[PDB]
Amino acid sequence: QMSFTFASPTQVFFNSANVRQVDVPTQTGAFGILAAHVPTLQVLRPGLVVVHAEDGTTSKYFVSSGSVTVNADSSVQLLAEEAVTLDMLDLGAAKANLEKAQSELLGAADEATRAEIQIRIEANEALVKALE
Amino acid sequence: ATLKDITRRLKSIKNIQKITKSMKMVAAAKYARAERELKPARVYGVGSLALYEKADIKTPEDKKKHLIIGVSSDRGLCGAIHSSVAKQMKSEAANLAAAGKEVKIIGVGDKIRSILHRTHSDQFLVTFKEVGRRPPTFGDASVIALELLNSGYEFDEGSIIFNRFRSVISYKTEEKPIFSLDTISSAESMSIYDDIDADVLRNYQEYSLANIIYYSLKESTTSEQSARMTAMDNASKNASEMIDKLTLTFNRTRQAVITKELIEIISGAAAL
Amino acid sequence: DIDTAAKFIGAGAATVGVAGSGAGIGTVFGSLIIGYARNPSLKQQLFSYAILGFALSEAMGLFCLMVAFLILFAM
Amino acid sequence: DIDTAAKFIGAGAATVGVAGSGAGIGTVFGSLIIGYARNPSLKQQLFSYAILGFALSEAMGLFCLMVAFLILFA
Amino acid sequence: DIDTAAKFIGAGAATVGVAGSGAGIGTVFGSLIIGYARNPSLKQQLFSYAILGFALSEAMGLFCLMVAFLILFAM
Amino acid sequence: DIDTAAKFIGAGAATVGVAGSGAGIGTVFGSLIIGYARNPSLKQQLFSYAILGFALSEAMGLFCLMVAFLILFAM
Amino acid sequence: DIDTAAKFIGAGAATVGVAGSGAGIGTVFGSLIIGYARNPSLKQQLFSYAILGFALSEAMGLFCLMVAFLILFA
Amino acid sequence: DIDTAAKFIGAGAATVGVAGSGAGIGTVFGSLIIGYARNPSLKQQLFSYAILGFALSEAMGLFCLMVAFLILFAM
Amino acid sequence: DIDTAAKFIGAGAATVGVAGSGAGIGTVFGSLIIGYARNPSLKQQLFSYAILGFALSEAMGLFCLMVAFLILFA
Amino acid sequence: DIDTAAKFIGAGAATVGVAGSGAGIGTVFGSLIIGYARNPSLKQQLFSYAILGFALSEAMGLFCLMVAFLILFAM
Amino acid sequence: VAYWRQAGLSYIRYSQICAKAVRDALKTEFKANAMKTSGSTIKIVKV
Repeated sequence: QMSFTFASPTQVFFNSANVRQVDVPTQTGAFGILAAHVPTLQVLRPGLVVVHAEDGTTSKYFVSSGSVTVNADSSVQLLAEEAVTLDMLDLGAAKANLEKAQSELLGAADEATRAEIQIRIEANEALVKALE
Repeated sequence: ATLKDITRRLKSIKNIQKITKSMKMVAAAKYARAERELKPARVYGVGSLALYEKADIKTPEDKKKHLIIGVSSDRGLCGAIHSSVAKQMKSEAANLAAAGKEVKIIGVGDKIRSILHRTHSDQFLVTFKEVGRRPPTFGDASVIALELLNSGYEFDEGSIIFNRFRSVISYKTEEKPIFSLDTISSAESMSIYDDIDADVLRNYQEYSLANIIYYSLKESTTSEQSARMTAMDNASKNASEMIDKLTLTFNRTRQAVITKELIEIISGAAAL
Repeated sequence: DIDTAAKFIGAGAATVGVAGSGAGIGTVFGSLIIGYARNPSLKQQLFSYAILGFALSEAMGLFCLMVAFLILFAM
Repeated sequence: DIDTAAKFIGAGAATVGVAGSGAGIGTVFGSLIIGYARNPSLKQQLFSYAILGFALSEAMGLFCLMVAFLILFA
Repeated sequence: DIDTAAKFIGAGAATVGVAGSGAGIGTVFGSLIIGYARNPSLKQQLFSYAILGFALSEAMGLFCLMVAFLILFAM
Repeated sequence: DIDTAAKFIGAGAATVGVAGSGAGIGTVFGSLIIGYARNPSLKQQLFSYAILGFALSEAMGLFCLMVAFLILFAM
Repeated sequence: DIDTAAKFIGAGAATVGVAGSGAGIGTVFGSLIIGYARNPSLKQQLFSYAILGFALSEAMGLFCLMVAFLILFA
Repeated sequence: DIDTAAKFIGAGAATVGVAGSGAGIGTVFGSLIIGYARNPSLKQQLFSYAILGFALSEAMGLFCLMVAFLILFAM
Repeated sequence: DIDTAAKFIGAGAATVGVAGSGAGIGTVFGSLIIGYARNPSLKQQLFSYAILGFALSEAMGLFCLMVAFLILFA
Repeated sequence: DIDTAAKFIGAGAATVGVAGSGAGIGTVFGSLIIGYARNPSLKQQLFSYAILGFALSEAMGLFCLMVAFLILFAM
Repeated sequence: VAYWRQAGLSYIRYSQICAKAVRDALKTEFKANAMKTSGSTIKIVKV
């Protein structure tokens, strides 16, 4: 079966525990990992991962970015730079920051600066959809 | 001996004892923080290294360019840890240079640069300072990884050399590999991994470099703080016993002075 | 009886058009299998899309069958 | 006459062009399923693209039926 | 009679419509193979969807075959 | 008539070539959906490629329709 | 008698149904190749499913062929 | 003349082969879209391959078209 | 002869079963290319399965062609 | 004449099969494009497999053309 | 390849930016103790 490890630099959510199904958002596309998934090495994009416990229970966590590894022997490591429980966020703050970020979006100084700001919009949009 | 010289010595050693006691106290608090901070960082680092453990990657021998990273601080009142990591760095650099491989150094901390300045300073790319002033955090790992990748050196294989923390008194100088993408994509052992482009691997390696750097920083900070704690404790106990001896010497000298002064006074009174 | 033979041949050639619905339904359910293997938690939405693809190619299957029976029976 | 017989044959042949449209509809909706499963946050745009592809691959077989009915009653 | 000849003609033409079940079953089981390759833990539900899709293409296979048999004998 | 009757049969047989164009259009737009789902950041160029793909499937699967009308109307 | 002509035309017409078997077999074994390359560790279940798809496609393929011969042998 | 009738029927049943070219060109452009979506940095080479596949499938369809026109015009 | 005519058109009708096997061969070689581009280390087993698919779909194409040749000379 | 009519109809029916080759080349070249966009360094081997598949679909396309010409011209 | 790879960025900058954009959306009580241990105090010295 699965051996899942969900970790941020300052926190550990699952320390080689066991779960039934983990739906991760990845850069190429979100997918669900089960007891014998095929080995993959995806990186993360700002989204929310849902973890199905051994019972029918489920939990949600917003991951800013990171990396997901699905080892051959069904060992899964999901590392996130900032993974926060879904109740630790404000919809108002997310909306305000998204609106502001788009308010200087058209002021694209250089392509690198435009990419930086536009990643800010992408993260804010994914977070808002997570809360709207 | 001389009363004023012994008095100054006793005062100075008392100052040394109490200042090293203060340093021991602050180091104990700092280590208490650092152990709790390291507790999940171990899980994070192990989870990062899981891929390079499960996949038996090796070294494409024809590749030459190599990196060596040493993780320490800029403070040096704890002693042996900087010497140990530096010794491991010299051993690896010498061996790999003898293997005809261009070896480069990035030293995290002022002490690595100081103890390798006289000999290997020409090979350094970048050194970082102001580590250990504040507890390490993932932003430091991010900035170190950025200054590595942005630098004009595309290494083929690297090694991070740090002190793994074992107990309050035990630290071991360990070294962990760091793989370039050219090694990862040109290994037939990892081919089983699905849905990995040539661009997913760039992101994964650029992130696992920061992951291993952060893990090393956490382990090194914890081991350094414990080492400073035990070194200051030993110094305090040595200063305490030395004060204990000096107090006996001071008492003997004071009694001798009293006896000599009374003898001289009674002799002078007998003269007249 | 030349019309009697033409009816038979035309209906036989008309019923071929169900092949397109066969291939299409195979494709939609194969893609449902794949997409449910990838993202299982969207089972419900994937199934609601598979039903739509099913029915909306069975539409053309029924167009071909209706033309076939039209030739066979209703002039 | 024989002419009505050949009209029957022509209608029964021309009505099979709808098979390609059926297969194309199947392909469009199957790839819509796959694309939605890969990126669930693009639902609306993916459905719009699917409906556009449906409209086109539908019209192609619909004109096959149009020619079949034209031959049948003209 | 020429109608008896057209019975065979129409039957041979109507049996052409099994090629659609062809493409359909091929795609369904190929996509089951791929889906089970990626996520083997879902094998039961993947196989259930595969049986559903196979049955749904075989339904039109039997539509074409029953039309052929109807043109042959039961008319 | 006989020759005009065979012209009608020929037009009916010629129109079957539209099936390939229908299948091609389905493939093109399905691939657009998949590619866009992988990369939404290329919507413009992906659609501009599918326009060319549809145009060249359509303008080449419509030659069969054109020659069907050539047989039917003006020999 | 024209019944021989009917039998010959019907036999020639029925056997195109093997085109579906050809396409289905091509697709099944192509997906088997892709699935085996994506995950070699299950090449006994990938192969079981491949031969099962074989059976389920050749069933209708040989149904088309046997109907063709029955038309020739009615 | 039954020969004219057969020329018409043969051209009609011959021009249908462009269906394969239609499906193939659709497949080529769809896979162009998917491949370019996966990595847009070698669009040049992908487009060149797409052009070559287009030309091949178009010419294979033109063989059916020319057989049709050769039966229609010549004999 | 009417029967020689029927034999000719019946063989022509039997010939169209080759298209499905051609499409299947195209699909199997395309998926072989895909699998090789995914897992080049295997290669040999991918080619074994691909030659199996090619030979085995050619089997059905040749079944159609044998039916055509039986229509022509029997 | 009936022979010169049957030969025309049979050739028209026979030249269809190269639609399969057209679809085969379309699939082969599309897969070439995708597989080269995934791992481009295997370009030469991918092209070798592509030309293998193309020639091996042209094999049966040309077989259909040769049976058509054998019926139409010589026999 | 994503739009930040053309622009000349690395996945480290992507991760930093996404992490900060998550930072700014915390409940203001949680931002207090998420600010601590989220800085970059390393100073670089060149050659």
